Amino acid sequence: MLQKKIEEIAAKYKHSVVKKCCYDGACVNNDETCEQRAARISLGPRCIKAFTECCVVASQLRA
Repeated sequence: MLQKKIEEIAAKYKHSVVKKCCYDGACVNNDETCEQRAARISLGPRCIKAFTECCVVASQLRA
């Protein structure tokens, strides 16, 4: 559309993994430790790490 929406769109595609793998990683789960949950991941390290970091961090902020 107009020159910001442009970037607005193309951003959507940058670091897509980190972006996502992080979100799930943060999203609450008190039935499982991060470790357990990250074991179930199938998208390899980047996602894995991503996911983890965010989880652990978030949780701790939940403290």
